Order: sequence, then C-alpha cells, then structure tokens
Amino acid sequence: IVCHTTATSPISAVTCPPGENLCYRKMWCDVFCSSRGKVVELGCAATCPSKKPYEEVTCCSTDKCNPHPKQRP
Amino acid sequence: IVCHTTATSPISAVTCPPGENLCYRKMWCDVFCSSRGKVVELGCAATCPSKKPYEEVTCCSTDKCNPHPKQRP
Amino acid sequence: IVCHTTATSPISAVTCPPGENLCYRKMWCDVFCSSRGKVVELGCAATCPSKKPYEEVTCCSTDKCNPHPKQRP
Amino acid sequence: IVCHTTATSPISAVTCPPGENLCYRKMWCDVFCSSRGKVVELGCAATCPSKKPYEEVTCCSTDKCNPHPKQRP
Amino acid sequence: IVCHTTATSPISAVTCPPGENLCYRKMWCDVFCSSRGKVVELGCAATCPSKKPYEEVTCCSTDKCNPHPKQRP
Amino acid sequence: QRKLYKELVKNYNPDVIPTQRDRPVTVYFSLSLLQIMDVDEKNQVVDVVFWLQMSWTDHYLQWNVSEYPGVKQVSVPISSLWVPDLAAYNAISKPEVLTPQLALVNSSGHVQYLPSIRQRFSCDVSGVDTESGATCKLKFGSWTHHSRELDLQMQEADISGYIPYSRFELVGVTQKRSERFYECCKEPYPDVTFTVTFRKKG
Amino acid sequence: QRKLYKELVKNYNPDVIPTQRDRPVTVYFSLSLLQIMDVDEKNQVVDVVFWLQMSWTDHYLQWNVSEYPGVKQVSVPISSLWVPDLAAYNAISKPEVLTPQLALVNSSGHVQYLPSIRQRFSCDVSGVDTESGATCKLKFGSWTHHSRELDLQMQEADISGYIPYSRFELVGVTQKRSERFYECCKEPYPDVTFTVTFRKKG
Amino acid sequence: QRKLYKELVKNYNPDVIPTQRDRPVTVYFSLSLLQIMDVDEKNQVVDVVFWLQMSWTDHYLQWNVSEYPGVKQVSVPISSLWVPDLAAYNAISKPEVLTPQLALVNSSGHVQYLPSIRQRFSCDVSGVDTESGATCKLKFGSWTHHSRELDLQMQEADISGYIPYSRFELVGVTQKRSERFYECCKEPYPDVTFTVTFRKKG
Amino acid sequence: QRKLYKELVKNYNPDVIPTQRDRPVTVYFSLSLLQIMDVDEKNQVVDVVFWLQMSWTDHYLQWNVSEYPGVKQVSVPISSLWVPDLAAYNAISKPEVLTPQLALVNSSGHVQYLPSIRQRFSCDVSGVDTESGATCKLKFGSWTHHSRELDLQMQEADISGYIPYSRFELVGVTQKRSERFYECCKEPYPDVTFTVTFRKKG
Amino acid sequence: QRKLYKELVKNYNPDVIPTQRDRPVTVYFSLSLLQIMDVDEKNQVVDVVFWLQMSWTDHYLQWNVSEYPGVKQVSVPISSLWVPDLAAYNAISKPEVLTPQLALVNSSGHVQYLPSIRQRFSCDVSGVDTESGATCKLKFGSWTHHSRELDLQMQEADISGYIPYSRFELVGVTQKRSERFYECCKEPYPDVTFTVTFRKKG
Ligand SMILES: *[C@@H]1O[C@H](CO)[C@@H](O[C@@H]2O[C@H](CO)[C@@H](O)[C@H](O)[C@H]2NC(C)=O)[C@H](O)[C@H]1NC(C)=O
Ligand SMILES: *[C@@H]1O[C@H](CO)[C@@H](O)[C@H](O)[C@H]1NC(C)=O
Ligand SMILES: *[C@@H]1O[C@H](CO)[C@@H](O)[C@H](O)[C@H]1NC(C)=O
Ligand SMILES: *[C@@H]1O[C@H](CO)[C@@H](O)[C@H](O)[C@H]1NC(C)=O
Ligand SMILES: *[C@@H]1O[C@H](CO)[C@@H](O)[C@H](O)[C@H]1NC(C)=O
Ligand SMILES: *[C@@H]1O[C@H](CO)[C@@H](O)[C@H](O)[C@H]1NC(C)=O
Ligand SMILES: *[C@@H]1O[C@H](CO)[C@@H](O)[C@H](O)[C@H]1NC(C)=O
Repeated sequence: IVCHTTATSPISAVTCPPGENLCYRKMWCDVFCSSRGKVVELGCAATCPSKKPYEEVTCCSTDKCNPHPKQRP
Repeated sequence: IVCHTTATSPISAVTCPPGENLCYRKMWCDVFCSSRGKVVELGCAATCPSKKPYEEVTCCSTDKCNPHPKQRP
Repeated sequence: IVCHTTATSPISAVTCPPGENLCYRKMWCDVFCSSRGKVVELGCAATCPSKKPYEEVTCCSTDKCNPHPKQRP
Repeated sequence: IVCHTTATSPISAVTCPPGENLCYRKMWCDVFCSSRGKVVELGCAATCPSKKPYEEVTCCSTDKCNPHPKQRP
Repeated sequence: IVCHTTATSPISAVTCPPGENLCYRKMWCDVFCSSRGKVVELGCAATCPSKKPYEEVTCCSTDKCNPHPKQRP
Repeated sequence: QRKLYKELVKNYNPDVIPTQRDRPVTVYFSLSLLQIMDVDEKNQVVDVVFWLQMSWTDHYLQWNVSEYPGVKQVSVPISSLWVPDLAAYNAISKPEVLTPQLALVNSSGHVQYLPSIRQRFSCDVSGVDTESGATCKLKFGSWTHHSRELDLQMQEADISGYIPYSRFELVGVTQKRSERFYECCKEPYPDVTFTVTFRKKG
Repeated sequence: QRKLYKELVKNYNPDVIPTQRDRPVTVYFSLSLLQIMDVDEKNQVVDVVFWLQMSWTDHYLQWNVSEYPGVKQVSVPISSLWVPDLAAYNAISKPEVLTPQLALVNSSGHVQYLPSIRQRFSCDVSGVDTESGATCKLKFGSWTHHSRELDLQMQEADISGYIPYSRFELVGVTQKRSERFYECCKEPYPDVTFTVTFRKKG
Repeated sequence: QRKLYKELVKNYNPDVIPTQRDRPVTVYFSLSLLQIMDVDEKNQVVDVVFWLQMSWTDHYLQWNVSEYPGVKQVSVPISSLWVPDLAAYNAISKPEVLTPQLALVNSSGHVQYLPSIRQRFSCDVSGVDTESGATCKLKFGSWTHHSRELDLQMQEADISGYIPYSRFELVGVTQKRSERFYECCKEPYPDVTFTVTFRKKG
Repeated sequence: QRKLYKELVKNYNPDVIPTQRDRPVTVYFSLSLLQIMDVDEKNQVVDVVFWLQMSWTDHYLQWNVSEYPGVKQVSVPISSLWVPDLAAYNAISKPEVLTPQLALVNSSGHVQYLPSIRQRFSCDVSGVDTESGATCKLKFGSWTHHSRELDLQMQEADISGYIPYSRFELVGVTQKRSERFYECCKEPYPDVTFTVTFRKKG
Repeated sequence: QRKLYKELVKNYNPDVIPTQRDRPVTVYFSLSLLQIMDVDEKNQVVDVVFWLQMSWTDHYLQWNVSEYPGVKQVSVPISSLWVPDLAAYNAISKPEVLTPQLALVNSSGHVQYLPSIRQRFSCDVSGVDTESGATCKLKFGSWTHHSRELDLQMQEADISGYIPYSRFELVGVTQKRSERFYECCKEPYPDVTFTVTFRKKG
C-alpha cells in the first residue's frame, strides 16, 4: 500500500509500512488556519486514527488516496 | 402601503408588511453625527415608534413618504 | 470723550458712553505673558478701575489716550 | 598688584583691590571636567585660599601671574 | 620551550618561562560563543591546567604546539 | 481617474497656511467627548478620550468636477496637506492619536479631519466625589497664528457618544469660543474652551 | 528576475484606493483572538491580542506570470501599497503591531495582510467574575470610506488560536457584519463588530 | 505669495549656527513653570511641566517686506531652521514636547520658539513637606557651543502661569544667568539656572 | 578604498528575498538566552532578554577580494540589505532591540546579524515556584515565506550565556526545528521552537 | 563662509569606519557616572544615568584652516558622520539619550562626542543594603569591530559629578580596559568594563 506522507519534505509518496494498510489525512485548525489554511497531515496507520472534536480525519485503501488538498489522488 | 427601508442595501422601497400601515424615520446622533450626519433609519410599524430623548421620530401614511433625507418623497 | 476699546475687533475707537469720561487700560500677565506679552484691555468707566495685585491699571481724560501698547495716543 | 579675574567676561586683568596682594587660581573638576576641562577660577585675596580635597589652589605675587591655563603669565 | 600566549596583542610566541614546559589552550563558551566562537586562551604552565565542566583544556610539549584555532602548529 | 493626487500635491507646501490676502483661514472646531479614562486626585489631572472635529477650506486644494471623471472627494493623509496647529494649552502629555491620519476634501476645497485622541490635561478633580462634581476646562487654540492668519470658530459639541457604563456621569458640557488681546499684535488670539463637569456614579 | 518590484511601484500611489467605477474595493475581514491580556474593572477596558486577517484585490498590482520567470507571489511592505483605513471605533489606545509590516500579493492582484496586534478597547468588564461573564464588542470599520468606495465583508471568525492556560475562558465569540446609514451619503457605512464574552476561570 | 518658504530654505543648512563672526548668536532664554507633576522622595527627582521661551536672530532668514506682498511673519517647523542646542544638564529623562514643533520669524530675521515641555530632573525633594520647602535647580545651557559661538542671555522670570489648584505651592522662583570658564577655551560657558522652591499645601 | 558600499547598494532592493531559482534562502537560527527579566503569574507571560543569532547568504552582496584593497568584511545597517522576516508567534509585545542595527558580510556574501532583544511572550508560569519548574516555548519563524522561499535551519542553542545571579535558575533548554504543512501551498512552513524550563532559586 | 559643511559631507558615508588601512580607528572611552536612579533587588538590575566621553579621529573630516575664514570647530549631528558602534553588553534596555545628538570636530579631524544617557543594566544588587555594598560591571565595546578595525582605549575614570544627595553613596569606581580573543579572528576584541560599588546611605 503506497501512501502520501508529510513526515518528509517535500511531501513524498512512501510505501505505507507493514501492518498498516490505510493511508490517512488529519487536518487541524490553528491560528494561521484563518489565512494559511487548516493544518495538513498525511501518514500511515493500521487502524484509522480517531477523530478529535476540532480535528478532521479521513482514511482509505487506494494507493496515493491521501494526497495534499492541493494535489490529485 | 409601500415604504422605504434601511434594512436592505441600498435603501430600497419594500411594501410595509401586513398590520403595519405606517412608514417611519428615526434619526439618532452618534460620534460621526458631527460630520457624517444624524443616523438614518427607515422601516415599518403598526404603531408609530415612540421618541427617545435624543432620538427624532417621524411617521406618515403616504407611499414612499419616509425617504432618505437626501431623496424625494 | 472718545476712547479705545478691546471689545471690538480689531481694536477700534468708540466714543466712551455717557457717565463714563475716563479711558483706561488694564494689563494682566497669564501663561503666554512670557512670550505674547501682558494681556491688554481697553475700555470705559466713570470711576477709574481699581488695581489688583498682579494687574496694572492706567486712566486718563484725553481722547484716544488709552491706545494699544503698539500704537500712538 | 595687577591680577587676572574670572568675575568679568571675557577674563580681564583687574588691579587686585586693596588689602589683597595675591593673585590666585582655583580649579575644580565637575561633570564636564572630562571633556571641557577643570573649572577655572581667577581672583584676588589677602590670604591665599585654602585647598579643598578635590580643589587645586595656586597663589603668587607677580603681576598677571594667575592667567588662564590657555594664556601666558 | 617556546609557546603561544594570548597575554600579548597580537598573540605572539613567547618562550614558556622556567619551570613551565607545557604550552596549553583553554576555551570557554560565553554569550558571543554562538557567533564569535569559543573564548580562546593560550599560555604556560608546569602542570597542565585542570578542565572545568564547561571548559576545554589541551596541553603539549612541542614548540608552538598551542596556536590559535585559526593558525598552524 | 486619479491623476488628481499627483496634481493636488504638485505646487503645494503643507507648511504654508492657505490664506488669501485678507481672507484668514477659518477653521471650525468641535469636540465630542467619548469617555473619561481616569482622574488623579493626587496630581490633579484627567485622562480623557474624544473625537475632534476640524474643518477648513484650502484654496489650493480643489479640482474641476469635469476634468476628473466622477471624483467627488478623496482621502488624503494629513501630512500631505496643511492642517491647523491647534494645541491643548492645559494638556500635560503628548496627544495619542488612535484613528488613521486621514482627512477628506471637497472638490471645492473643503477639508475635513476628525481624529480620535486620548490625552491628559491639568485639572482640579478634588471635587469629583461630591454630588456637585468637579469641572475641567480643555482650552484649545492655534499655537503660532492669530485672528488675521487663522480664525478659530466653534460649533456646539456633542455630549452623545459617551460611554453609558462609564464610572463617571456627565452633569454638563460647555463649549465656548473666546478671544484675547496681548501686549503685541493688534490682532487678538481666538481659542475654544471645552468645559466639562462630571461626578462619580453610584 | 525581480524587476517586478520596480514596476509594481512605478505609477502606484498608496494613498489612492483601487476602485473601478461600480466596483468598490471589497475587503475581507476576520479576527482571530489570541489572548486576553488584562481587564480593568476600574476604568472599564480590556487589553487584548489578536491576529487580524485582511484581504483585498488591488487592480493596479498584478503581473503576467510569463513576463516574470516563476514569480508566484511577493512580500511587499504595507507602506508600498494601499491598505484599508480600518479603525477600532471603540479602541482607547494606539494599536501596537507586533508582527512585521508585510503583505503578500497574487500575480492576479490579491493582497493579503495579517498583522498581529495588541490594543485596549473601552468595554464593561464588571461582570467578568460572574459565571455569566462579561462581554466586549470590538467594532471595526473604514474611517473615510463608505459602501461605494470600500465594502467591508467578513468571513469565518476564529477562536482556535486562543491561549488555553489564560486566566480567562472564552464562553462565546460572535463576529457579525452590519451597515449604518447617515444623514448624507446615499450609500451606507459598513462595519464588522467582533463580540466576545468571557469569564474568570476557577 | 508664499514663494518665501522655497527661498528661505534654499541655501540654508539648519546644522550651522548663524554666527557673523565678532557677532555670536545671542539667544534669549525664559522659563514659565506651568505645574509640578510629581516628586519622588525615594529617588530624588521632580516631574515638571513648563513653557520654554527661546528667541534669537537668524541672519540667513529674512526677506524684503516689499518683494513679498504683505508677509509679516511665518510659522516654520523647527526642523527647517537652526535652533539652540540647549540641554537640561540636571535632567534625567528625555524631554517630552507637548506643543507643535513650530516657530515664528520676523521679516527682519527674529526667530521665536515656544515649546511646551514635560521632563524630570534630578533634585532633592526630601524637605518638601517642611514649611521651609524643598528647592530644585534646573540648569540649562548650550551643549556644544560657548560664549563666542552662542551667547545665552536670560529674559523675564514669569511664574504667573502656574497651576493654582496644584497640590504644591510655589514659595519662590529664581532665574539667574551665569558663566563658567574651563581648562580650555579662552571663552566662558553661559547657562541659565531656574531655581524653584515649593512646599506641600495644607 | 570603500567604493564597495556605493556599489553593494546600487541595484539592491532590501524588500526582495535574495533567491536563485531552484534554491531557497537558507537562514541559520540560534538563540542565546541572556536572562529572565520577570514572570507574571497573573496574566501568564514572561519578560526575557536574549541574543539572536541569524546568518544567511545574499547572492547579491559579494565582491572581488582583488578589485577591493584588503576589504575582508564590512558593517552595514540592517536597513540597507535584506533580512529574514522572522516573528515571535507567541510574543505579546513589540521586540525592543538593545544592540546596534548592524550586520557583517563576507566578501563571498555571508551575512550575519546578532541583535540583542528584550520581549515578552505568552506563557504559563504558574508552576515556576515548584521544584519541577514552569516551561515556556518561544516559537519563531518566517511571516510571509515558506520552505521554497526561505528555509529556516537552526544551529543549536547556547545556554552558556545566561545570567548567574538571576532569581531564576535554568533547569533545561531545548531548541528544535520543525515544519508544518497547511491547507494550501504544497511547501511546508519551518519554525524553530525554543523551549525553556526554569524554577525559582532558593 | 560655512561651505565647510557642504564639503565635509560630500563624499562621506557614515556607514564606513575611517581607516587608512594598517592603522585602526582608535576611540577613547570614558564614563562619568551622574547618578544611580534605582535598583531592583527582585530582578537584579540597576537604573543609572551617566555622561559618556567618546573621541576619535576621522581622517575624512578635516579642513585647511586657511581656505576657511576662522573656522576652528563645528557642531555636526552624529548622523552626518561615522560613530563607534559601542554597545552596553550587560544592558537590558534600549539607551535613552537625554542630550542633543551633536558632536564637535577639530580642523585636524578630531571628533568629540559626549552624550548623556540613562539605561538599565543586569546586575546583582542583593548586597546593596550591606555596609560592604553591591557592585555592578558595565561592560562596553564595539559590536561588529575588533582590534584591527577599531581599537578601544580608555582614558579618564571621572568619579566626580555624582549627585551628593543621592540615596546611594559610591564607595569605589573602577574603569579598566581589557581584550579577549575568540575562536576566530586572529585579532582580539577590546572592551572597557566600568565597575562600580555602592551602598545605601544612612
Ligand atoms: C503575457 O506575456 C506574454 C509574453 O510571455 C505576452 O506575449 C504573447 O502573448 C500571447 C497571448 O496570445 C502568447 O500566445 C504568446 O506566447 C506570448 N509571447 C509570444 C509572442 O510568444 C502576452 O501578450 C501577455 N498577456 C497575455 C495575453 O497572456
Ligand atoms: C471645467 O472643466 C470643463 C471640462 O474640462 C471645462 O469645459 C470648463 O470650462 C472647466 N471650468 C473650470 C472650472 O475651469
Ligand atoms: C463642499 O463641502 C462644504 C462643506 O460641507 C459645502 O459647504 C460645499 O457646498 C461643498 N461643495 C461641493 C459640493 O463641492
Ligand atoms: C490567487 O488569486 C485568486 C483570485 O482569483 C485566489 O484564489 C487567491 O486570492 C490566490 N490564490 C492563490 C494562488 O494562492
Ligand atoms: C526691497 O524691495 C525691492 C523690490 O521692490 C528689492 O528689489 C530691494 O531689495 C528693496 N528695494 C527697496 C529700495 O525697497
Ligand atoms: C577579480 O578582480 C580582478 C581585478 O583585480 C580581475 O582581474 C579578476 O578577473 C577577477 N576575478 C574574479 C574573482 O572574478
Ligand atoms: C566567510 O568565509 C566563507 C566564504 O566562502 C563563508 O562560508 C563563511 O560563512 C564566512 N565566515 C567565516 C568562515 O569566516
């Protein structure tokens, strides 16, 4: 399972490690969230990460299904 | 009964709703009241609005009788 | 009796009213008294005005005898 | 006895008054003493003035023997 | 034994005095240590100076073996 | 469109009062007290905020409504054009302007400037706790011009616009213009004294 | 290269609002309250810090993406280009800007300026200890422009960047736009009122 | 017309003292104490406000009454022309000027400047509660010129402009001029010491 | 001899970040905390002083060691050349720079700036009396630039500059760099968070 | 006759330190402590006032005594000519200059600059009540120059001038020059440390 990760710069497509078969995207909303936009996070996880009150999670199985809001799946 | 309202922008002529047959004009006097002029308000009311110490009310029945101080009845 | 008065602007020569036959000049000394100079006052009075501690009075009978310190009697 | 005095401006040579036959020079050291130099004083005295801790006195009998540090005896 | 000393300016090579046969270099790290660099010290001592927690000592016997970090032994 | 700006400040020097041979520049004063920040009974002084209405007519500034396509008025920074050298005589601290340094102008030449200001003036506030209340006089006026160069005409101030929840309550406001002749200059010196009385609520 | 700068400010005068007849300059407001510094129950005033979002479109500023090799956006100092004359109507102290005076710009002409500000506004803080909490209204708006010259439209209000460990806790934040007509000027006068309610923690 | 301004500051450099050799620039000093803000018995210092009278004659500045149609005097900003480098020797805080930075000028060349100032000076205020009262000496004088370059002559010692309701009452005011030679410069050094004694009312 | 200056700032515009397509200006950060002025447990804020190490390479600024007779490096005022728009995100007061506004430059183009700064940041200081101590995070970073325009790389901390006799004792200092991607701009936003923990001595 | 000014600053750039290469600009330091404003035992800091003697020789500035009719020395504003970038290393607040920004100059080229300054430095004042007294070290020195570019030589340690009625009494004053090499720059960094010990009178 190939995914998109924000751990590297620029955001590259790393093969979601063993055990983890889900690509995800979690977005926060900090101070700059009014101008720069919601914080973007992309990674891997066996179990889709739980959503926090203000957070916004999104998971999937397709390859490169968790791209940057300014890219293409 | 057709009236002039300041609820819309620009000030348009709305048909004074049911029950209300009086067009009015209330003018306050705030900080800018020395340069910009007295605050202007135009609306509808069954019973002519009561005048407050500093306020200035004016009612009528004719259509479009409550125009902006810079317009024509 | 013609006098000089500071009641009008600019300082003109008014005919000291009835009963009053004395032209005078009273000078105070305020804040600006250090730069602009002592306050100047010119008028009419039957009885020459009394001098106050800081004040400075001066009376006379001649016509236009109470001119501005920057003029001629 | 002719002396140099700092009582007049510019420093002139006054004839040291009666009873006083000694010309002197006392120099202090104030705030400006670091840039402008030590304060200079020139005058007359029957009895040579006493030296103060920080002060520096100097007396003599010759005429014009107490000149300014920037002049000639 | 010839050494390098920071006691003189510029840093010259003085013959490490009698009894002392070791050239050394002690370096501290102050405020400017982030831009200007670690403080540099060069001198002589019979017994190699003890190292302090933050300090950094270095001794030797060769002539001119304790040069400035920007020079040659 | 807006070549006006480049022209308006072409042969214009803001250090020169726009007088026109015997026509002294007449400025209209007006103070709209906003709120009384604080009072120092110890040193006798009042901290106050207030909008300050100022308007005059600059004969230099003016344009042909035609030559300029629909240009009614423009917002120019007070530094680009001349402005009255008014000074708070009894003030004891540099005036802190809160609002932007802008001023409107009529195609005719009417300049308007309403700056928000906070400033402390010397005043007796000893009787501020008494029901009678203490009173302060804020004397304003040109600092280098007189009646022949610059006439200062007022126009009743506005008590309204004052913080309804202020710890202090206004009992009266008196804005009055007045002149005075000094041992010099045949021309008198105009000045507007904004008097205010206030007590401590509750 | 970056000849853009020299060109962008060639025939540009920052004192002129970029309006295109019938197309008033529309500015998008937005306040992101950071923290409530302090409250003075004595003089009724609140010291607050807050990021203030401002964005508009300057028709003058814009370049051909081609004529300029890979020039997406540039950081220009607010003094080089025009900027809304927004003013804190109820403020009682000059605004202390903490962040750099820079604003970004789209090759299209979209200007964005978000300065960090600390400032004190007049407000009733008497009920700040009550569980109900006290409320403050921070009214903003043009100072020399109206709807026809400059339209002030708001957007998403923010409470996200508020300091958690603050001695005060936000119970509610209301950002609402509103217009107001005056005895003149057929066009209204917009303004955005950022309302905030807060109580004392513990 | 007012072409005068453009000419007055044509070949004029305000950094140059207008001396004509064998004619040192003579400046007339004068202090009009307005009010005594506060006194710090702890650190020995007094906060005071005062009008400062300063007048001299700039040989550079002067115009033919004829060549200029009815131009008596003009208000020029102190930055455009030269001004005495007076310094409050015993001062312990930068001088906060309250009034506008403008000065008047005679067609002859007589320059007059009156800046309202607030400033704190080092002074013994220990005996301010005693009926005898404490005394402060405000020594002023050129910081980089002497008698041959700039002569400092005093004027009137107006006290009348003092605040009545002030918590302090003036018992005496002494303004005296004095020179002092140093180990250099044949020429002496002029300075005006404004002495003031005051006690605490009641 | 020093014609360099006239040339260095000939075709140079400090408002332009000196980048060479395909390569972003990399700036090296470094904070040397000097002393902790004070802490306000009431409003949660810390007053601190510190040296700020900043260094980058301006491709515009650079000269031929030969064409210029022995010109190693020169001290130029930060206003003459470009400088990173770093901002203290969590700061709550304009930064008061204590040291001179000068920076050194390599003949190669290496610019270095070390300004002394005093500033207050929002921070929880409630646990400053506990032996565990309170901690503050001083987050810094570009204000209008991202990774592709300006990369912010740190160069380790320097606690070796703290002030001994300070009422507070540093228990730990952590300087770490970090990026953050937003709902926009493919490139991230690098920021350096200087964390500091301290307790009250004795 | 004062064409000198126009010439002196003709081909002169104040950002360039005046050296004929090989020979470094030698500046003579000297501090004349005026008074100790206050001491904060809480945050360890001292508020102090003091004249600061500075003198050097600018090879650029100099004129032929003949070509200029009786022009001994002139008062030029520190901004027109170069000046040592001295910085108060242990200072914790921007230096507030009280005296005018003017410096004198010899026809030979000797520049004399002495500004009055008030500033707070970090220092241990815990033992200020003890008869032994507390001590403060005011370390000064060029901020961007070393021995080869700018040599800092001290000269006079004037203890005279300290306020007699100050709540504090000076027990000793030590002004000493010293160098120090760092891990770079073969040349050392000269600095003058003005040490002062004082106790509380009574
Ligand atoms: C934008 O810049 C280009 C130059 O890169 C301008 O010139 C030509 O514009 C046409 C548009 O029809 C393009 O097809 C050409 O490729 C451009 N250059 C040439 C001659 O090849 C253009 O006019 C500018 N504005 C536009 C229309 O985008
Ligand atoms: C005003 O401008 C119009 C058009 O340019 C012109 O016809 C008219 O004569 C002008 N009048 C004035 C005020 O000069
Ligand atoms: C300009 O404004 C002034 C003040 O409001 C007014 O008296 C005058 O008639 C106006 N003239 C115009 C329409 O330009
Ligand atoms: C560019 O301008 C457009 C306006 O059409 C808008 O999306 C925004 O202002 C800018 N977006 C970018 C490219 O950051
Ligand atoms: C003053 O005025 C004239 C101009 O009319 C000028 O040329 C000259 O300097 C003076 N002339 C006389 C004699 O008034
Ligand atoms: C450096 O400058 C010299 C002139 O002294 C010139 O001859 C040489 O070509 C230049 N080389 C470099 C470093 O580009
Ligand atoms: C100057 O030397 C080089 C020039 O290439 C530069 O990398 C460095 O940062 C500068 N500082 C040093 C090493 O002195």
